[PDB]
Amino acid sequence: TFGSGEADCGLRPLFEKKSLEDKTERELLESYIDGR
Amino acid sequence: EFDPSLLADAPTARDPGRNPEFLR
Amino acid sequence: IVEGSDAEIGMSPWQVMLFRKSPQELLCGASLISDRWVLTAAHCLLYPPWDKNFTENDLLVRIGKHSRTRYERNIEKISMLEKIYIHPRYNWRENLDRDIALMKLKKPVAFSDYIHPVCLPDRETAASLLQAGYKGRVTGWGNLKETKGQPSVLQVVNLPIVERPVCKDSTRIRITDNMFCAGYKPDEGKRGDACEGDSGGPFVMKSPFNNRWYQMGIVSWGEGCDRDGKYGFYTHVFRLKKWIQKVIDQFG
Ligand SMILES: *[C@@H]1O[C@H](CO)[C@@H](O)[C@H](O)[C@H]1NC(C)=O
Ligand code: NA
Repeated sequence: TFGSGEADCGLRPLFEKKSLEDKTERELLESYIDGR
Repeated sequence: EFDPSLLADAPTARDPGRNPEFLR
Repeated sequence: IVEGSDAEIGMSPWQVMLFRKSPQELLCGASLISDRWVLTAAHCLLYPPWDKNFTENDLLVRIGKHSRTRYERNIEKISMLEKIYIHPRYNWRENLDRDIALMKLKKPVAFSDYIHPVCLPDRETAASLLQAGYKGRVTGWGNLKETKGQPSVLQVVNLPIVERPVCKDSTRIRITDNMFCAGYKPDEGKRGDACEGDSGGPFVMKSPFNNRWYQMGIVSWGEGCDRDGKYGFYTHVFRLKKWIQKVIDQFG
């Protein structure tokens, strides 16, 4: 069902679930902080 | 299920998203 | 994707490849939003000016992929479609307004380290994240340059959301609040864009409040790819989220 996947949506098993960052996501977060 | 042996260097279809007729 | 880089394994586990059955061709991107539902651009499925109108039996959805060409034994899933749902107000004649469609899989897909759904934005995600200069991420197997230019593996590029007036002034087409635009400005060094075959894929953003990835956009349209002074246009998922929920409630 749609609802069943909702609780864990958007959290990647090989990244957020292991507390690891991908190679370019810091650019995204930096755009919130220093990009404007 | 779909038999994967039915599949490899398939072409990419021309995409109207980057050539929309409303521009011509 | 123009001026992107190779995606890491598992980096975009909601990425879906839309693949034509006959003749065999890469068509578009898409995204996995639950175990049975895939989101894409309407013009990937229906474009009357080119006599495009796919039925459910014409297409496959390939989930979990990295390589554009290899069948990824052990990881990839190829799913058949039960039904396609086009937004009823999709405006292909004028400006691709409401360029959005949903596809229901015949069987649920098993999640894995390589296959996992993206979140849809809620009201406060959209409020917080859709601001000029904030970057989102686009991924796909589309061509590497405006047109063989095909990538070996999934590509990724991060692109800033652009001011509404800059988007409006960049094109003579009437744009609507059901789209936003993203890309770098001319003469500023970095560039990049989605391109042919990346349509229908997701423009995602990572929330700093809860560290989830949300799909804010769908790759929709542009004038060629990576042109100075032009931007990519993306279907605004939150603005269309009532329709998405209505379809899934009524048919899921
Ligand atoms: C697309 O094809 C299906 C099957 O023939 C048909 O039901 C539908 O009316 C067609 N849609 C358009 C816009 O031509
Ligand atoms: Na540009």
